[PDB]
Amino acid sequence: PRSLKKGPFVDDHLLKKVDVQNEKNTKQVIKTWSRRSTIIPDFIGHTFAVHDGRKHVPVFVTEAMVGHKLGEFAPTRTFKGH
Amino acid sequence: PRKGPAPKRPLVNDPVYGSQLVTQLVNKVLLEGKKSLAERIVYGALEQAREKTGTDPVVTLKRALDNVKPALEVRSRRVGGATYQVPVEVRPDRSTTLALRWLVNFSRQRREKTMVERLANEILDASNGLGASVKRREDTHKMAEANRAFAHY
Amino acid sequence: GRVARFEKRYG
Amino acid sequence: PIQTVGRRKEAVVRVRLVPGTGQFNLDGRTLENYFPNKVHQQLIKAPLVTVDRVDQFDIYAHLDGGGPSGQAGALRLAIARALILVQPEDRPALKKAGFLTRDPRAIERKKYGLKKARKAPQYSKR
Amino acid sequence: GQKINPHGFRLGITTEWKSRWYADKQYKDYVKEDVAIRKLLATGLERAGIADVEIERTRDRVRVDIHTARPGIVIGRRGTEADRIRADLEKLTGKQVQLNILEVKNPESQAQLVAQGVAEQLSNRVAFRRAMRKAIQSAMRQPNVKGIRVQCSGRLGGAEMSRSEFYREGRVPLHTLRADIDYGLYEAKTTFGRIGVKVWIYKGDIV
Amino acid sequence: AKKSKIVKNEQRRELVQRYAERRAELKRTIRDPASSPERRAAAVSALQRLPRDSSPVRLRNRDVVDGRPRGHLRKFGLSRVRVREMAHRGELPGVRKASW
Amino acid sequence: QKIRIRLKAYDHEAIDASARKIVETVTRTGASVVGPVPLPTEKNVYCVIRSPHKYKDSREHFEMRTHKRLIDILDPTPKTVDALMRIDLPASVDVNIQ
RNA sequence: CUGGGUUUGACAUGCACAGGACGCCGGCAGAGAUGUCGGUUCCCUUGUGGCCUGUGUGCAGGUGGUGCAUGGCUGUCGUCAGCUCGUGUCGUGAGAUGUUGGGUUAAGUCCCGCAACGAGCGCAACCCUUGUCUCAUGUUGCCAGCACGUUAUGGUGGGGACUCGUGAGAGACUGCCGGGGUCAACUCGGAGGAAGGUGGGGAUGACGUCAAGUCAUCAUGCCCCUUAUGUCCAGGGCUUCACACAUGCUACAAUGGCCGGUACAAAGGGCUGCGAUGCCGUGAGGUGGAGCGAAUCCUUUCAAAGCCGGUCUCAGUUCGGAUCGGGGUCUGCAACUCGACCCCGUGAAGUCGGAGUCGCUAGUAAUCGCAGAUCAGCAACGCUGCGGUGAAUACGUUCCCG
Repeated sequence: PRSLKKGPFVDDHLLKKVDVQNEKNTKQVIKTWSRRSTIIPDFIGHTFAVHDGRKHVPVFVTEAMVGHKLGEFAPTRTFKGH
Repeated sequence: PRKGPAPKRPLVNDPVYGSQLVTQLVNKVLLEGKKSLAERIVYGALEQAREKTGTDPVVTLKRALDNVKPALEVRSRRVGGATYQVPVEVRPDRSTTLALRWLVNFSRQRREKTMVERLANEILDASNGLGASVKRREDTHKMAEANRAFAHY
Repeated sequence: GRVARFEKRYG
Repeated sequence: PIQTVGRRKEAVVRVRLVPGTGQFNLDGRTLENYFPNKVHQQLIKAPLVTVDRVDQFDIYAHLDGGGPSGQAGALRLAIARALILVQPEDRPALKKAGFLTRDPRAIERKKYGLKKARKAPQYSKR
Repeated sequence: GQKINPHGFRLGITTEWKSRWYADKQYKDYVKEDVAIRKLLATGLERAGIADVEIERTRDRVRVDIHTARPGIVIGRRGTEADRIRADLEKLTGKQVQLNILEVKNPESQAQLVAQGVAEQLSNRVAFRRAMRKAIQSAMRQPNVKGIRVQCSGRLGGAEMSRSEFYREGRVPLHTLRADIDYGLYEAKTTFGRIGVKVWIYKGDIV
Repeated sequence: AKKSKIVKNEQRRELVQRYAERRAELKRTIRDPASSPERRAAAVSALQRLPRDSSPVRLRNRDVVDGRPRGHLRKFGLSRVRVREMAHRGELPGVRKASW
Repeated sequence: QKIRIRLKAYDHEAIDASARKIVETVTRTGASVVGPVPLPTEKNVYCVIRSPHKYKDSREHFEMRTHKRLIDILDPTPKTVDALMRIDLPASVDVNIQ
């Protein structure tokens, strides 16, 4: 994992998006492409349409998934069996 | 070996026993080039044998070698498009080699918790004629005898 | 709670 | 004084021989602190034994390169050379023992396509 | 892959390096500018036979020596060719670049020129047997030539099937290190593809 | 390889010299000492705003003429295929075949 | 005060020629020299694959060899130094003056 | 691959019309490409040149197809000894002879014969390294004899003696002796020598074969795309997993595991790189920066196997380390997919492996560590080198393979 001195990494795009989203206390679906951004306690209510490679899948954050990255909840490869 | 025999390596006499046979033995027990460990094992086994019996270790080692040295062996021979187990006489050097190899291996599969102890017990029983190497010589002689009909070619 | 662990790590 | 060298597969030994007792000084350490292996000691002293001049030469040696076995071999060659320099008329005794021959056995060069100098990669026909 | 390049076989023994300079930090950019110079000279001049190009460098000044069989073609009587090459070599970031145009003494004893001539004849209309025979005879007529082998391969004569043909005369000891083998390779442009011509010339040995 | 990709590699190099020289290096100096106040400074966020092409991590050592992206040698800046051909022709000073 | 002269070149003959020429000029100017002290040869080895595609087992080895010579003089009279900046040498050999 | 842009295009050069700006520097929007806004504005010299704009126009551009259209490069039979030519002779001719026969050799190597006489490419030699010695040679390398040293040592003044480094040379040529030999090749043994019979290992690969491989290093004939199969960007993929095959590493332990002490290498790398002393962490590491373009400094003064001592006592164990939980470090814009490493915990299969099969003849196999290239980091247990310790066996060509 990332070193603690550098601190958590969040892209500026969705960071600004969530600051303007939470300043009026309503959470609309936020369409993002940055699967590398970690989850901050500022995301607890917001629903993210994280990219997958083909489409954007809705991700609703909770308390538990803080500290993970948005990409962990958008599975890329699809496998059903042989 | 298509163009003729190859020269033999003249290995040196051992310093602390002065015998060719102990150097042959240490080279037989040698693994991965750790020569010092092999020498320690052989010297420890010889000293254990000397302590148990109370006499020189080289004489009992020679007695064990003579007890496990074979004289007749069987090799597969293809004469006239047919293969059979033909008893063949063994040269002295090959007999010493076979005896040493048998001793080292059968000591390797003993159950004395340490290779020095296993080797010492094996050489002692070979001196007294009870080792598994002695047994192996018995079966090889038996097999050579049982195929004597094929010795004519 | 995971949020507490974040506060420990970064604060 | 007299000084010779012995070389054995990347081991170089410089020897300085003086007519004192049988004291072995190997870079400030004795033949026991150095070379704690009886076979190595016998390999060292064999030229003295065949020349029967044991315990009548103080020996000072410089050791560098190789491992203990190569150092011992180079030291033996150096002692044989020093003896041939001190008493020339013992040459047949040493030469017929072979102690006057440098051993030209070196690490064979590694070859491309092979794991070792001669070991070849496993090849599967199937 | 059968035979290694004859020049590289004797690089430290008989033949010599064509680029002479020393660089430690600036080896890479020196190499870059050298290959740029070489490709520029190869593209710009094709009429006069460019047998060899040497590059020498020393700090700011760069010395480039080239050997051609028709020096008058590549040189400007008023320096016009010299002016053009000088200016576009300055543009190669060569700082001060100076040129020593030279001429080869025996064009028919030089492998690169022989291959160039054979390929040029091959390109327009000439049957390959004629070209090889003519080159071999012309080279053997020279005094120092002790043996020449000419080999060209490809769609010879515009055929659908590629072929390899070669003729030799005299001695060409490729395995002998001291023997100096002059090697020349140059590709013929034909309407049906590309034809490669290799020439080996043997002129005694250097000890 | 491809002319566009040969060119794009150079464009990255001129971008690197323009940006990574001081902009993408002072931010790293800010982040190094824990004593330095990085968190409010947003030196991380400011350095994210910079183009990705500023970062040398996006560079690729290609063959200086050929454009070959693999089998590269830093001493010559040349592919293994080209080094073999020019060394054989005696073009790289002080280079020859080996024996030992 | 003495100054070191360092010579580095890929060709042994050229570096030897440069060394003897430098010794000749410095002894012309009336200086004491230490002589061309040899130094270990630097060897840089590269291994490459012959074929453009596959055929990994066939490799070719190249080296780059650098020869080093050391020149040390004494009594640096200005005439010797001025002669030192006024020596022409092959482009192969470089000179380091310290 | 998905989606978002763009078309004389991401990049060249030429023909035209308009120009003084191109270009940067910041703001905003966007995932970014990009778009927009604010500030700065060419030198010639009167004909226009450099920059781009659009408008264009030739055109660029394809890792698009065909290695059965090709060049170049390479593997392979095989480092096997073979493959040919001129003239002559024989034959209606395809062809033969030379090149077959006896001997000999690693060898179409050589000798003797011979309707053949010669020649060429191959064989061998010339090249590199390694093993011995001589001359030259003393720094950053040695230190034997002298002095200063303080423990910290060639550390320091000094010295060529001995190593060593790198230049030149000598030295192995069946040279000599004895015996077989057609008195011929060749062969056996002996002396001298560091080395004896191409000393060891490299580089070197004949005519050709296999339409072998490579239009994805490159180049290239022909065909095809050209508002796209060109081109820019973000994200994803190349890492998917019921299986099969192949090459390796780690083990299944006592010839061993763990702990403590302790001894010996070679080769190589280092400038926006190596990075020491010191300090802080338990440890990756953090801070700091001495000295080093380096026989000088750093890679520790360099190793591990080794030796000595203690413990474990034959157990799925103090073996084995997979897998998994938690916590960190570093590189990088960023370690989710998908990095390496460190700490605590977890402790799987595995008890020496069927049919069958592989490598290796001596400093070799086996085993131990070190280094380099690529490289911000690494999937490296891979590859290319270096040294340490160092065996067994070859009766002999009936069988297997070429």
